[PDB]
Amino acid sequence: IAPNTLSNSIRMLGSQSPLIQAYGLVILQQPDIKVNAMSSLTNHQKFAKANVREWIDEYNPKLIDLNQEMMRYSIRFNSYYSKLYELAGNINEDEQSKADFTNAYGKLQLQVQSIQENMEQDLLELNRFKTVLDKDSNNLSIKADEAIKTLQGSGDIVKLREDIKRIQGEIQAELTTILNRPQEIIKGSINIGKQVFTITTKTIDFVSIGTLSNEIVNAADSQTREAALRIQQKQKELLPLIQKLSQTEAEATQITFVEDQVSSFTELIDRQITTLETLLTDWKVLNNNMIQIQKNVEEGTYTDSSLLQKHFNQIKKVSDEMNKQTNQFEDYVTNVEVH
Repeated sequence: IAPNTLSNSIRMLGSQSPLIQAYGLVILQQPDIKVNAMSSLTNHQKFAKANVREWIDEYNPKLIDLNQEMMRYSIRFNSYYSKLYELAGNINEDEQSKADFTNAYGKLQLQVQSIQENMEQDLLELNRFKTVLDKDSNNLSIKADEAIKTLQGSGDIVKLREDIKRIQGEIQAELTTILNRPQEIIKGSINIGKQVFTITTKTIDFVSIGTLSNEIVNAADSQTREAALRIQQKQKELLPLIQKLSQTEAEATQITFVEDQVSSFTELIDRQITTLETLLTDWKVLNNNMIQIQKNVEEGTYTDSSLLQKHFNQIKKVSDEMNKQTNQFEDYVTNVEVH
């Protein structure tokens, strides 16, 4: 049993969370729109908003609950460690101690079992949502492409559209890189902004991730700061591209935003669900390993109790790291705020 059994999935589920909350609020806040060139657009947008709220109301808090469960397990385990380490060393010294260790260790394995089963249920329910969302986004992307091709007159609008999407993707990735870096103290803020463009008339709304907090923009960590500066620049690059597209065909802009916003959020949801699957795959390895220790104690394999103490310590190292990462998770979803 490696101290690294559970990799970095617990932490990453936390650090992924503020970006998902931001890209979600962008969808909620982009205004309800009708476009004659794509009459399905209104309904696709309806679905997108309802999906985001489903994630807020129903799904995201499963992840929060899981995390609390793994934290409380690690607290419990750590609280019993010294006495159970001592029992482990005495399993052959007296048949009653062997009883007492197998009883308590067994309860802790049951608790680990119980978290595994909650995880498994969570993931079944989360993949039902992922199925709907992934389909919704792809339907919308397909009808967007089709409406745009009807707008495009006599290569202009496609090129602009692509460049706007390219830059939005580069922003998304830089933001991810920021949230992936080691923060000693986990703190900051992502604000969502609204911009308006004027054509002839009429006005065009553009909601997006706007300003990042002082903690990020002036981070001591040069990779974080530099990534924050690049975001600032790319945000400004969007602005002539959007005016050009909008003045050429305004509905192409309004379609472009909705489809790009939903696709971002969808990508981030997918990645977070994948991260949970990896956590489950690894948690199963831990639990199995724990069950084998159990079986070998009962079958009498530990004729040398110090080898059981060595294995019990290995599990302590995993407990400690679980406590570390669940606390990080909690910090990310508490202290990196989104408005």
